[PDB]
Amino acid sequence: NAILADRSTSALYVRVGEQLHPVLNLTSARLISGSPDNPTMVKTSEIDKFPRGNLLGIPGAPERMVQNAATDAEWTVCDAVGGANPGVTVIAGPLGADGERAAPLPPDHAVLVHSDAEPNPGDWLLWDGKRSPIDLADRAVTDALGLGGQALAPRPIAAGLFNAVPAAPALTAPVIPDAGAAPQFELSLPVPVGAVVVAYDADNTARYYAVLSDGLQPISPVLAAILRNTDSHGFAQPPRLGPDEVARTPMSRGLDTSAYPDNPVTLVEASAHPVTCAHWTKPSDAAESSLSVLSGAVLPLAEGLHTVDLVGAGAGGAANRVALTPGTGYFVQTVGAEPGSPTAGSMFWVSDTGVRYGIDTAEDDKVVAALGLSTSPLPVPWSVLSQFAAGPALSRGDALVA
Amino acid sequence: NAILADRSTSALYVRVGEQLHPVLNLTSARLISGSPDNPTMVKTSEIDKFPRGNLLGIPGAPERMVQNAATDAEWTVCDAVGGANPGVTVIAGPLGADGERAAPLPPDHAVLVHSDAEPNPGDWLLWDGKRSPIDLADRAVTDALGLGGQALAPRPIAAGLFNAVPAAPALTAPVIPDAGAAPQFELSLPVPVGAVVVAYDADNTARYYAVLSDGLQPISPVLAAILRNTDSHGFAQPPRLGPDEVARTPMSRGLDTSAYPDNPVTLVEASAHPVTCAHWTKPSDAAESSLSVLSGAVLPLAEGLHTVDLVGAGAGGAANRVALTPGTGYFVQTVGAEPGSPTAGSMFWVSDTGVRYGIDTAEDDKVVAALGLSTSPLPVPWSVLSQFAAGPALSRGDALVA
Repeated sequence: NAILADRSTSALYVRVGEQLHPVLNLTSARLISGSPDNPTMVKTSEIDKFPRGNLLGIPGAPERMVQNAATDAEWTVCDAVGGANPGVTVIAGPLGADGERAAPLPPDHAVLVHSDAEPNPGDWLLWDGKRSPIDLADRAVTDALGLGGQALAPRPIAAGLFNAVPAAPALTAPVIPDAGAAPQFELSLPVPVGAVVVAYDADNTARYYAVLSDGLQPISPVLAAILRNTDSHGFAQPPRLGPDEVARTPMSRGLDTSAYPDNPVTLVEASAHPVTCAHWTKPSDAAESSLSVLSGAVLPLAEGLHTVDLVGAGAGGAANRVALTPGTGYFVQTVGAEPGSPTAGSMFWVSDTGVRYGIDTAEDDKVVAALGLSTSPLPVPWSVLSQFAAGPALSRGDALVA
Repeated sequence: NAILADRSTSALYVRVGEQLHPVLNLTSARLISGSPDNPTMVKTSEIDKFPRGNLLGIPGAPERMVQNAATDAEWTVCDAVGGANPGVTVIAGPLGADGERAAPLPPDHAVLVHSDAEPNPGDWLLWDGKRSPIDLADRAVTDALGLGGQALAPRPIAAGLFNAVPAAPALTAPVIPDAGAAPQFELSLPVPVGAVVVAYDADNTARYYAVLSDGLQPISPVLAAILRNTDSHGFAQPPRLGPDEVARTPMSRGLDTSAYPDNPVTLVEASAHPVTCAHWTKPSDAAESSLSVLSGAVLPLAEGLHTVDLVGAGAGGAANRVALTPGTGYFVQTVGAEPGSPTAGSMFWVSDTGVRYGIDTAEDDKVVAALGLSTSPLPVPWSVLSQFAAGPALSRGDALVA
């Protein structure tokens, strides 16, 4: 005997014990039986011969446990502004998870952003890789970082996009213990420590280093402008030095890491390129995940998915359009950077609508087995997962309803 | 030649033209066929013999179209500050549509409230009938309306219940053209217009009536205290007349409305009684819908309905819980007091999850026919429907999806 549905009305029932029992939907039915089976169509002219109990079933949802065989974790969380430079823009926060049409970041491009309105603190800069806070009050520092002359108009952000990208340390010059003083490797006369040196190292021209107490620092031009804005040390220009002296001087870096760039930055325009996008990716056979930024004016979602840009509801999370094929189930690391309340390597199932469900440790392999999902679901971070809806729990216990 | 689900995978197809088409859910399949039918179970070893198109189907939802044959229009939209009486609570707005457990309103019981918690304009009061705005800074007026001695610690309120009940006219003393002056019917000497008179109409003692330029008004003692604190006209007390005089002087019944009450008011305490409720009922064979106010501390919905209750959040309408059996579809008045956008007697289908699904007129009887729903669904007001929200639209036209 399998689990049953009526020849006419498809009413959901199974006998357990010695008695029939109605339930709500077939996913809960498979959950009850602990088997991935289908309710076969037999008329109630059987059913009436058998004694029947009372109404059961975990309410709400879902209906089909399909899944796509793509084991590579593509994740596109995204934000689309529109109508650039009034105060507030028209909005999508879109979301897809597959290969997609191209609108990536060119390495010169990076973009300023206002934080999602204060007291969520700060004003931020979307980098090559990361986000890092910048007080844009000092114009000389950030145009010395390479902005265009007053091309500044920040954009509001979705909080999910803002939590999607990991954050970098802030944008000032680092505080240096007794800069301007003498280092402990002691070059020729005019140099103070914490300053910049220049040296002819191209056959045409020069490249740029800095001074700590130990030795030299291979730095960008941008860091040099940063420190000369920080302290000129009473000195106009750095002096050029010999490469034989460069080999002859202590080559040792006290590591003041450059998250600061190498280049002047192309500024993105929200009229010219509204949609800014975070491409989280952990492929199969990867030990640690990667992240890129995408940016364009075309919606970079995959072709054919624009017909099925499906909207959710319920701001406080997602007010959001999404687009996929029929739904899936993914291996959530609720062990992560504060994923709501739950903390485990767990599994969360997700609909084509995009409502979340999931699995405990007390929820065994019988759960996913009756759902018939793959033994290996997909790794997924939390900040993309916070843009979904939250349904009821899943267990064989919670289906026992009145 | 019907709806077809696979004997193993239950994949959904109906052949049209000459070819097959994969679709999403069986409700959309019935929508395609235009007939309420069932997915027949045949193997793919037939399917392969027939050429196949691309994927179609309305995304999202629903499963099936049941309906409960109670044609009585019972509706409960409720407010429950669970975690009784702090400023911030767990917000249930309960939505049953049936009979329920006892939560009355005794006629002395009527409940003060702030607006949708301040800065929303004004303070309000829930009456026997309706809600009415009142500024409560005039303490003498409202305790002259009959408050207890400083029992005022009013309530916050969700906007859903505040838009559930219609508003009554305002709550001050009415502006009277030349009150205190001379009438046109001219009683014995001391009387100003806008004054009150008593008579021993209870065979013990008095009963209270106000005056216009034409004659008399049957007023409450509450209204008498209202006009008394409005203007005493330098007079301490009403005079006494007799029924001989009540008829003999012209009982020329002018009218200024007594929406104001008849009695002192039992002020309800939200710690004693948190849940306050609106019983919108249009019975079968009704010309106009009745409305009551309900009140208590017990969650007043039907017995057994709380184990199958469904929780609620997600502002943009309901942040509010719901409770029913499997779902229904109603003859909703979008002919009402600003029903959002639609203006028709329009059918909205609604799940046990509580997602609305509107039906147009160009969406003809074929739609409800293929859904198999009854030709007489239930008249529903807008303000309870606003405590649902929309998934996709429903037609065979928009079911042509990629």
